[PDB]
Amino acid sequence: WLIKEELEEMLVEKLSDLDYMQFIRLLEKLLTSQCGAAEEEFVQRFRRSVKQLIEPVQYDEQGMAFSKSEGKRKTAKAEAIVYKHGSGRIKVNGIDYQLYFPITQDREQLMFPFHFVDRLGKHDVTCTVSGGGRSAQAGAIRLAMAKALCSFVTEDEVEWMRQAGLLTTDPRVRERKKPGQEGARRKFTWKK
Amino acid sequence: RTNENDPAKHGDQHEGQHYNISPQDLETVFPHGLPPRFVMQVKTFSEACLMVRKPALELLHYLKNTSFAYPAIRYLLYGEKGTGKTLSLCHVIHFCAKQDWLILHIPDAHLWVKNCRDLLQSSYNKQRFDQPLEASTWLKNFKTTNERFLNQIKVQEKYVWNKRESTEKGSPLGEVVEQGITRVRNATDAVGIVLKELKRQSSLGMFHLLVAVDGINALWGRTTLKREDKSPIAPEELALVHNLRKMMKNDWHGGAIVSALSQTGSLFKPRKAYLPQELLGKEGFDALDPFIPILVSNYNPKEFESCIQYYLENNWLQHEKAPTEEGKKELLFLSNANPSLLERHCAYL
Ligand SMILES: Nc1ncnc2c1ncn2[C@@H]1O[C@H](COP(=O)(O)OP(=O)(O)OP(=O)(O)O)[C@@H](O)[C@H]1O
Ligand SMILES: Nc1nc2c(ncn2[C@@H]2O[C@H](COP(=O)(O)OP(=O)(O)O)[C@@H](O)[C@H]2O)c(=O)[nH]1
Ligand SMILES: [Mg+2]
Repeated sequence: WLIKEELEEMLVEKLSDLDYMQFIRLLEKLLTSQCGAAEEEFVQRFRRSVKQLIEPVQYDEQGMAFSKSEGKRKTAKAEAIVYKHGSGRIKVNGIDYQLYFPITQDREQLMFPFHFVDRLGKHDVTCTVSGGGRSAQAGAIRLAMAKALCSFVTEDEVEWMRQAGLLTTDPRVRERKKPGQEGARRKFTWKK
Repeated sequence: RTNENDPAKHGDQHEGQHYNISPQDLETVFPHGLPPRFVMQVKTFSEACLMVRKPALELLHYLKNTSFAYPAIRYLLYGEKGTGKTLSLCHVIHFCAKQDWLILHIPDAHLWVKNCRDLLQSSYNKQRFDQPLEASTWLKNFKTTNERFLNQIKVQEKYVWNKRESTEKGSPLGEVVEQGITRVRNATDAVGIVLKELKRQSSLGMFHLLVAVDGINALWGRTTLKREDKSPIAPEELALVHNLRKMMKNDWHGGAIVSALSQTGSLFKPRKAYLPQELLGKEGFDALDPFIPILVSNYNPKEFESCIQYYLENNWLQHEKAPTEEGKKELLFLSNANPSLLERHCAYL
């Protein structure tokens, strides 16, 4: 249903919230009352019309298929290339992942996408992550890997990953400090 | 798990399968040097089973085909952190002990170049420092390991301990070891004398020497020991390190200098440094050159499966999902087949 502003624009008149609600109730009654074409043609004058983007699969020089993606977490940006076939190796910045991320939490984050779609040990990954700390880098690489793997999993699996939150870019970033207070939300100790 | 427990017969046929160490052999050969976490595992399981791996197999092959006439060869086990260097070295140590070699086992040369409360000055050479605590500890461990040859080996010089006390040519090396252990002020000198005597007598065919040094890169690196004047001390000023350096030369024969690099516990080395030059430095590589580097890598899938099965048979993986294929894949991914990471994860899983 068009908004009160749209209805006002059509009627070149100033309306009220309750007037708009009355009119919308009347139109809804009209819709429910088996409105045919003769009535639907009128009604539609007041109607206003209202999935992951799979990357293309590229091919290297040696003919191996892969998918490239990127993901950002906090200040960390990661570019990940996932090959169609592999032995589960993950090389981050040219270093093996268990060496780059000595933290079990970060290794678990790397695992989370592949483990979810039941493709552990089936894909090789080459990731390059810059900026942020260890955890931000792990999250960015996780997002990039999930997006790249979307090209190799089925559409139902892609939707399941999206529902599990493996393809959403975490918008949580550090909140700026504000003048006159200790931090983003911390206030200076009040002195009654 | 292999029925074979002799450390001389197992070969490629037993690769990726376990090899037992009897409690007596563990208490005799290994009073020191075993990884702390492996010692904890041994105490918990009541068993000491080491997977036989290609590094240990190759080093055993070399030691069996060695020609004692030729100068003692230097073998250097190198690999990423927690790949199994120390345990491969311990496997070879056990093989040599069962073959009746004299095992001169330094459990961690790093300990000798850091965290030393008692740093006196050597009476034999005033330009060098003593580490009585470490010297006495290692002397006790050495006596425990090689007591059998300790009475059969005689000294070939006169060794003055005090201005009045001395040990005479023809005396057992047990006298030297006992003097060092009992009189802690003479521990470093006893270690030096023992090293000299073993090095010289290995050339005479009296026995076969295995100088098994873990963390060998500590000798030619830096140290975190400061003089009373807050002045840093290089390794050569330490009497123990200097004597072990002398031992590490191939000028002698009748044995083998087996050693293992270890970034863990090293000083002023980055976490990801594992290559021979990266860990040894110019001085260390110059000293060891020529040497045979042996790569210790993560578990291959067969070894990983064998280790997981060993833990499951011991019931260590108490998590209900560990036996599942999905749990095994998760373990493999988390540890990337790294022995230390897999063991640590299974320690609480
Ligand atoms: N060949 C092996 N057989 C059985 N367990 C092994 C073996 N190699 C490594 N491990 C396991 O890994 C741990 C010992 O690792 P080890 O000390 O050999 O690694 P390292 O790389 O030499 O150590 P560091 O980190 O000091 O370099 C123990 O938990 C042990 O059970
Ligand atoms: N107290 C004592 N230590 C000795 C004796 N002989 C050898 N050592 C030990 O071995 C070291 C000397 O080794 P040596 O072969 O003489 O070579 P050097 O160190 O170059 O003189 C001393 O610092 C001691 O640790 C001895 O007669 N008395
Ligand atoms: Mg080690």
